[PDB]
Amino acid sequence: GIPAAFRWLSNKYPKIISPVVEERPIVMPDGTEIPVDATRPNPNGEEFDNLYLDMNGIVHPCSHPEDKPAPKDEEEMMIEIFKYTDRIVKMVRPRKILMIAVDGVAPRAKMNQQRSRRFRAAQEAKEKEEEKKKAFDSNSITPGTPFMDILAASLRYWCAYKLNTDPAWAKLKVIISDATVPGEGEHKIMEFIRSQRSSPEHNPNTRHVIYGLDADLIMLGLATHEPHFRVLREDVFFQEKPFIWLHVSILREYLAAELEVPNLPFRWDLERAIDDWVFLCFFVGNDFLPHLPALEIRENGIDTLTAIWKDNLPIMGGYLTKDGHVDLERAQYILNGLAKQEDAIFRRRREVEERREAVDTVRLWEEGYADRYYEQKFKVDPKDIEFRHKVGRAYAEGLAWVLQYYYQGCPSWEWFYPYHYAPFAADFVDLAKMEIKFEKGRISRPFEQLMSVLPAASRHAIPEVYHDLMTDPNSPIIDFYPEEFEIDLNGKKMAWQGVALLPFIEMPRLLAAMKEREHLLSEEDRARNEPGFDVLLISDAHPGLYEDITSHFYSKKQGAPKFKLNPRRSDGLAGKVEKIEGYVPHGSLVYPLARNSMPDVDYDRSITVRYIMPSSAHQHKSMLLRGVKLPPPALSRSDIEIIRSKAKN
Ligand SMILES: [Mg+2]
Ligand SMILES: [Mg+2]
Repeated sequence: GIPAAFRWLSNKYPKIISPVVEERPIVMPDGTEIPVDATRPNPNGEEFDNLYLDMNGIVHPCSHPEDKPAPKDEEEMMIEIFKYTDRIVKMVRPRKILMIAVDGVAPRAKMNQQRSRRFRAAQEAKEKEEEKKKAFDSNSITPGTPFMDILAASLRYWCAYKLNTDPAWAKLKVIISDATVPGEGEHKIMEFIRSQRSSPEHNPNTRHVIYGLDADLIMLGLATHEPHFRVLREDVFFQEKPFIWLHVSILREYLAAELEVPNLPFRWDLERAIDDWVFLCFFVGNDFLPHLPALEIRENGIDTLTAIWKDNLPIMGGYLTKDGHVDLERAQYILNGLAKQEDAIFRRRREVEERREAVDTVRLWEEGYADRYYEQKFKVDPKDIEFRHKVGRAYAEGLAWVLQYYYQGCPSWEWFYPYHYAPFAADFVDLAKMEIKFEKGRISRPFEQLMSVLPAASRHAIPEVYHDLMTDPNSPIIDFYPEEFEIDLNGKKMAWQGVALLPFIEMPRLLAAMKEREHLLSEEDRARNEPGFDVLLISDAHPGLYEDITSHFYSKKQGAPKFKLNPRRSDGLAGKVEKIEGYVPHGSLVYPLARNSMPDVDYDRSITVRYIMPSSAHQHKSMLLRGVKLPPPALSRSDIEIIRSKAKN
């Protein structure tokens, strides 16, 4: 999540946005809506092969809508989720692949972010009920909760149902990675794209679409280096219910003109430049690192960085980034160049705030702000300078972590930046002497992840055997679950902005307390605490791939219960599939919810198998694959010269 990053990019680079042409259903005089024929050519001018759904962006608006009355129970929420997701698929009309990615158990660095936004939701709910002196807890949208089990069963039904009914899903391969499969929803998509890209049969001109509002999807869309890539998102700025595209192909054109440097001692490569730009944007903040005090998106902090990056690029000897790895020796140039401007940036910020008028105790525009900053925000010794360097090394370690996470997959499931504030650029010293080594670490179980991201007010979603650890004042880990906590606005104006001063979980303590109680879990709960897997769903009308899996798995002359996919028989899908035990195909598709508001299908035309992404030793390369054909340029010489003339300022 990068707040204000979208409002910034769309203002600076306007041509990356275009409206989504959505065909609407015809409504009968009797009221019956006639569904949209999604087999007809896509009215957006192009045909999209793959559509990836960051699914939690659909679950949140349909469960706690801010604009309409909230649904009456979970079943009506699933119905809205069906209607919303169907509307999206009727818009994109994917022709080959459709991935449903629900947030699974995430790395420790993301869990601390999830812990923050979930602790705040509990306090907002308490403060909005004390002002009124059981609703749906938004924190149920968390991996491993009872709510996610309802959602998993509902998406399995709805996909099989659409494979049966909608004639535009015949050749469509549906991949469902539910909340029992570890991995952040954005990065389960990102890892699937990397796996297909490394396939020898892969189409270099695949048209990708990813859905979600998380600004991380823009960065990841750039990190794939698949040119034919769009981001589908709701027109959040609709004040004066539609959707908009964000053309990563066009954003690449804007970054081409924004970053091009004449006369370099080394070869200029737009692909390697985009990587450095993505790396540079980590400094303005995201889910894993705080923004540096000098860098704010609303202050053109990205422009400050790209300026310093262009000034140092000839003398660096090369780029900052190569395929997800950082040359910290070169990154030293960037931070040295920002430290020289920190003093002046804070002053320019105060001069703006003084003209906006015509309490702050740090006073970044006054001499000695660094001693006040660590004294009041980090709440440490201002005289301890080595501590400041440590925070710098911690932040630099985090930059290397996020870059590998985005480009090659999570390098450490246990690492996390252990401070609530960022250091100054002046505090990054001797970065060339760092030797960063990441251990993959231990992935959390669903219940452990729950205890790591939920507050005590949401313990309903947690097995009762653990509740005493969150509420008993004599609990050995009660210091992890405060009922009240301070939120530092840090100069910002709104309450959703700012830092939540929550203690960081010492994970060995939490795991030790949960192990002492695990033998009391029910047999159904022990099974819920185990990792699931991805599944592929196709219809019996999918050419080749359906005939293949019925032969290997469900014929009379069955062979191995797992075989690799040939991308010529499947519609370009690479990887292995495994037979699901206890599953007989073509039975009766039964609607899982109680009120039977969706039909049972007596003969299920769909078939479900376990899907296994390909895993190659060849890393994800930041390059244009052989055989790619770039889209015709969207920017004009007028466009380019405007971006260049402004970039010189
Ligand atoms: Mg994210
Ligand atoms: Mg997410």
